[PDB]
Amino acid sequence: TDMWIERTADISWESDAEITGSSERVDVRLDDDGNFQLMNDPGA
Amino acid sequence: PKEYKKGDTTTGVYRIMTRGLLGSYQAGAGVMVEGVFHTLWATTKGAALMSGEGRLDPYWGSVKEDRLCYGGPWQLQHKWNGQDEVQMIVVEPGRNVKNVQTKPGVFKTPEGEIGAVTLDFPTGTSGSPIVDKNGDVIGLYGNGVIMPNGSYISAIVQGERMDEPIPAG
Repeated sequence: TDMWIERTADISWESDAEITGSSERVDVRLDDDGNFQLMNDPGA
Repeated sequence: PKEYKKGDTTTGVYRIMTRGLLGSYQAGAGVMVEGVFHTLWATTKGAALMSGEGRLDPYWGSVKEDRLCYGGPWQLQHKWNGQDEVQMIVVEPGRNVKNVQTKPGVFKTPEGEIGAVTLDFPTGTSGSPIVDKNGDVIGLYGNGVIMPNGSYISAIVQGERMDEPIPAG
């Protein structure tokens, strides 16, 4: 269509944001070998 | 040509992308809860959305309240309690997602009253969810309005949960 959506984060309160005011999220997916994909990244 | 089916509705936070003349860009953000995608009316103005192997079509919206949802009725039910700080799950175009903590203010509506945040992010961030200490979505990041000093505040966009008739296939 004209537009589409891409999952970029989980929904959560983050402890580390509470402490410093701002925290980058750590939402990771792992392939078969244990390699990380960073969901939160705008280029993922 | 199998776009006769409901697309992926995994719970989470999403970027809303679209095609321009020269490539793709982020039009907004939204939140998927209970198999329903929630965003501001202004981000898509009702356009259908591809998600995974299927489609999401607009289900209900209010232009006046700047609310729009796909795949079912408005599911978000929690509201800012008026005291606690909140966290915005900031989905800024071209940036990694971050949580930002902030104290909302109550600001003077003619038609009642509304919570607003002083956080100022680009309009492509609009529709990013705002959560309370339980991770419950208390609203969406609205489009900013200008203050006397030239700074911007943004409404916490939220309304009542709406009912769905019992599903059958």
